[PDB]
Amino acid sequence: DMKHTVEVMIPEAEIKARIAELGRQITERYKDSGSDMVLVGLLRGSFMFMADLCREVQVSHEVDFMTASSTTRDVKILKDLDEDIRGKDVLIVEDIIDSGNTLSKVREILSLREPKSLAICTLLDKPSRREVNVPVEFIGFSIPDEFVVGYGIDYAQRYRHLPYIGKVILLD
Amino acid sequence: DMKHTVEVMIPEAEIKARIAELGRQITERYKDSGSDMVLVGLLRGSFMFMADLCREVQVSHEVDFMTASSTRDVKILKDLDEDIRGKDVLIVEDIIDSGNTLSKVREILSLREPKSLAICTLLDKPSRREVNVPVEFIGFSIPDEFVVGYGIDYAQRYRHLPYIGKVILL
Amino acid sequence: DMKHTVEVMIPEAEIKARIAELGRQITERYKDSGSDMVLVGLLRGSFMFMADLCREVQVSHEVDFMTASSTTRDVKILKDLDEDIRGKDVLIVEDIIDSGNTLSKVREILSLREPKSLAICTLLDKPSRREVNVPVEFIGFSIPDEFVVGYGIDYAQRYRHLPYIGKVILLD
Amino acid sequence: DMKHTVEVMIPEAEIKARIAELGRQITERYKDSGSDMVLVGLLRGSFMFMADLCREVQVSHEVDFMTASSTRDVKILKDLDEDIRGKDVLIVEDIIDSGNTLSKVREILSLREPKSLAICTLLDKPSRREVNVPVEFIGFSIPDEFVVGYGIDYAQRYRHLPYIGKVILL
Ligand SMILES: O=c1[nH]cnc2c1ncn2CCN(CCO/C=C/P(=O)(O)O)CCP(=O)(O)O
Ligand SMILES: O=c1[nH]cnc2c1ncn2CCN(CCO/C=C/P(=O)(O)O)CCP(=O)(O)O
Ligand SMILES: O=c1[nH]cnc2c1ncn2CCN(CCO/C=C/P(=O)(O)O)CCP(=O)(O)O
Ligand SMILES: O=c1[nH]cnc2c1ncn2CCN(CCO/C=C/P(=O)(O)O)CCP(=O)(O)O
Ligand SMILES: [Mg+2]
Ligand SMILES: [Mg+2]
Ligand SMILES: [Mg+2]
Ligand SMILES: [Mg+2]
Repeated sequence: DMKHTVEVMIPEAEIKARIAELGRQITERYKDSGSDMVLVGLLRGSFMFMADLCREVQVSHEVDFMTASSTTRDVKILKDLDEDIRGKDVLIVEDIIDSGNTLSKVREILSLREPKSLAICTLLDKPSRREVNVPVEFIGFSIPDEFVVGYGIDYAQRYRHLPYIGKVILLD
Repeated sequence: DMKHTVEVMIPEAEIKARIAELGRQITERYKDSGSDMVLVGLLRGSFMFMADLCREVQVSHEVDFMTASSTRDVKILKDLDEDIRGKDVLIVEDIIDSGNTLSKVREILSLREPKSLAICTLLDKPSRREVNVPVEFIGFSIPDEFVVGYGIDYAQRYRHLPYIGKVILL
Repeated sequence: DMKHTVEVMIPEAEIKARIAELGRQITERYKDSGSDMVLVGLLRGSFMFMADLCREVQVSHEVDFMTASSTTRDVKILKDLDEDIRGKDVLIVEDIIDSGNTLSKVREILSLREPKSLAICTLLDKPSRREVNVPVEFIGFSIPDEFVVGYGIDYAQRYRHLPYIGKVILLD
Repeated sequence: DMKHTVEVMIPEAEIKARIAELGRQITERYKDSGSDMVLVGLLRGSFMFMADLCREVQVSHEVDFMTASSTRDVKILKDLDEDIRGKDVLIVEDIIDSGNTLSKVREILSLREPKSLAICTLLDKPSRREVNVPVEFIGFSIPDEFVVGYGIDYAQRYRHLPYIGKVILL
């Protein structure tokens, strides 16, 4: 609840072009696999990324969602997957990777269900804040240490509906 | 699951154009409210529709989701993350049909006393209606066809199609 | 996290005797009903009350649980019922009624599913704190305006395992 | 559901006496820990066992529950309310059997890095074992009988029985 403004960091056209490329890369890697494929989105902030990405993934797959959230608290599952992922190619879809804490644990949890393969695709990556070494196979943008909003990403539950990635700039 | 094929019914160009008009309507309806706004999507089928629609709504709003049980009781597998009391709420569904689940969800959310409560569905099947629930914003009125795509699935398939396709049985 | 002590308000034997009586009353009211019966416990604090009460209810019924919780926030469902309650005699089982806010909303939610009948059984009632008129058909004890612990009821996640109802007394 | 009847296998007197001994064992094991303790019950079948057991544990602990999906994937319908990192955790189940669900639940909880992780089951069926999961505290070892009562159900019936009964088919 602080006075601020929003400046564009990644224009709408830039995102669409990038996701189009991500789609080609993901398609190329999973096109020859004989197993089923699942895209797992991490609610709440990844609904928009998922919607645009899966339309660019030219491979027959399923779409599922799970909801997790963390002083230093445990990563708990508020909403689990609807479908089973055992023996399937699973691609986790996240909006942004900050410290890597949450996504590290989520990958550990899903790995217990023994999928055929397990990979991560995040739209934004903020490497300056990384605290845990987590392998990310697909990254849309590596971004500076700014607090970003838009495209499903929020600031105090605000600005999710923005078609672009903006950065919050404080005043005073 | 049966031997089948899928052909285009509503191209993504026509879906995009229709959602643009929906966004203008919603914006017109809620611009001068003053109260906080929130779009509530019913997972899973409404995630893609939500992503495109909320980008066409030129009004400051929040985005939330809930997952309902899908006769049997409508139970909540995942509730909303935020409150809706005193807010303008627009329920976002992929397809209204029998009216059952959407009628129960509206009743549940009404108990939390929001300022207003409306429903926006991408597809509507007027014929299959069993409960007369009011829908304010409808994308397409379709006959009783087996449709997939744009979040709508058939045995967990075709959710990721950018278009609304019709399933042809063989 | 304040220095305190715990004094007995309702001894273990007093509770057991009271629940035994509650069991007789509940049995008498639902023994002649031709429909199925469900006892719905509100997690987390009502697990112990439920366990002792249902053993005193001499009527063939089911046991289910749901988890709800509320400035002035909405009552949300964190865990819903496993089974359907439509056309069934439903008895809500709660540990304690303070303001009545939560239980008022929960009763409204369950009523939407159109059960044959809907009633509330709480172990403790604190009438001095009531803010909403909610009908409670069965009450174990009406208690003074004390902060109670034990028998599933906690203070900072502590003292749930106490076989008696105690009251927290602050020091200094 | 079939035509049947239920007779007593383990009277509530013997259940109570056994849980008293379990409480002494658990108390002995965890008295000098110093770290926070928490009993985790697997709903629904373990609520009655939890209520009687935790009252017999003379060590300051917390009480939590989780609900797991019950081959198919073990999914979490309801997670724990509190954290278990650095704490002594005792999973409380009504009956260990094939070992499947309890093995997965233990793996999931282990990721949260608790100080210790043990399992306490009221009933054990050694014969039906498919996954060798270590159980530290066992109430009764029983043969492969169809048992109900004390939280254990048969088509959502007999959960409220104070005793362990055997189902006799007709
Ligand atoms: O710049 C930011 N803007 C908004 N949120 C930010 C930002 N950086 C981290 N976060 C929080 C992201 N968190 C959680 C954000 O995802 C959930 C979004 P919401 O459900 O709307 O609160 C994950 C970071 P990590 O994987 O390192 O644990
Ligand atoms: O033609 C169809 N194709 C695919 N699905 C169809 C069709 N008609 C109804 N449905 C499903 C209708 N359902 C869809 C519910 O949407 C939930 C999305 P999901 O979580 O993937 O099952 C609701 C019927 P009502 O709201 O009237 O109670
Ligand atoms: O004396 C008390 N000791 C502990 N808790 C107390 C007490 N009074 C109210 N509460 C809180 C009870 N609340 C919630 C307690 O139930 C849930 C227990 P937990 O899940 O362990 O936090 C309900 C009161 P109302 O129906 O008026 O909304
Ligand atoms: O003889 C039996 N009577 C009734 N139930 C029985 C019996 N054997 C196993 N079960 C069920 C075993 N289940 C019980 C799981 O408990 C969950 C309680 P609920 O939520 O009521 O289904 C687990 C088997 P495992 O842990 O080895 O994977
Ligand atoms: Mg995220
Ligand atoms: Mg739908
Ligand atoms: Mg309560
Ligand atoms: Mg069990």
